[PDB]
Amino acid sequence: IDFSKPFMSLGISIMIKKPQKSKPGVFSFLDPLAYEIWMCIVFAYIGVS
Amino acid sequence: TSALSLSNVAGVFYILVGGLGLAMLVALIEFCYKSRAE
Ligand SMILES: CCCCCCCCCCCCCCCC(=O)O
Ligand SMILES: CCCCCCCCCCCCCCCC(=O)O
Ligand SMILES: CCCCCCCCCCCCCCCC(=O)O
Ligand SMILES: CCCCCCCCCCCCCCCC(=O)O
Ligand SMILES: *C(=O)CCCCCCCCCCCCCCC
Repeated sequence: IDFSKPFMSLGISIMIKKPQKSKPGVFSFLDPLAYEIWMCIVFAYIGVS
Repeated sequence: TSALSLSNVAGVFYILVGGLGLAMLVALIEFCYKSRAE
C-alpha cells in the first residue's frame, strides 16, 4: 500500500509511575534521629536530673 | 540516608549512665567518710 505523509510523529518513550509531592509531615523535624534515640534522650534527661 | 539509630549513639549513652553511677559512688563515699568521722 502507499501511505500518506505522517499526520502524527511519534516514537518509543519511557513511562514510569508519576511520583508524589511527598508533603512533609508535621513532626518531621524529628526525622534526623530515630524514635528510639528521642525516647532514650527523655529517659537520660530524667535520670541525669 | 536513614535516621540515626540508637546503635550509632549507643556509646555516649553508656558513658552518661556510667558517669551517673560514678557520681553516685563518689557522693556516697564522701558521705561514708564524714559519717565515720563524727
Ligand atoms: C532535654 C531532653 C529532652 C527534651 C527535649 C527533647 C524532645 C523530645 C521529643 C521527642 C518525642 C518522642 C519521639 C517522637 C516519635 C517520633 O519521632 O516518631
Ligand atoms: C567521666 C566519668 C566516667 C565516664 C565513663 C564511665 C564508663 C562507662 C562505661 C563505658 C562503656 C562500657 C562498655 C564498652 C563497650 C565495648 O567496647 O564493648
Ligand atoms: C561505676 C558504677 C557502676 C556504673 C555502671 C554503668 C555501666 C555502663 C556501661 C554498661 C555497658 C553494657 C552494655 C555493653 C554493650 C557493648 O559492649 O556493646
Ligand atoms: C547498685 C547497687 C546500689 C546499692 C545501694 C546501697 C547504698 C548503701 C549506702 C547507704 C547509706 C549507708 C550509710 C552507712 C554509714 C556508715 O556506717 O559509714
Ligand atoms: C559508702 O561507701 C556506702 C555506699 C557504697 C556503695 C554505693 C553503691 C551505690 C552507688 C553506685 C550506683 C550504681 C548505679 C548503676 C547501677 C547499675
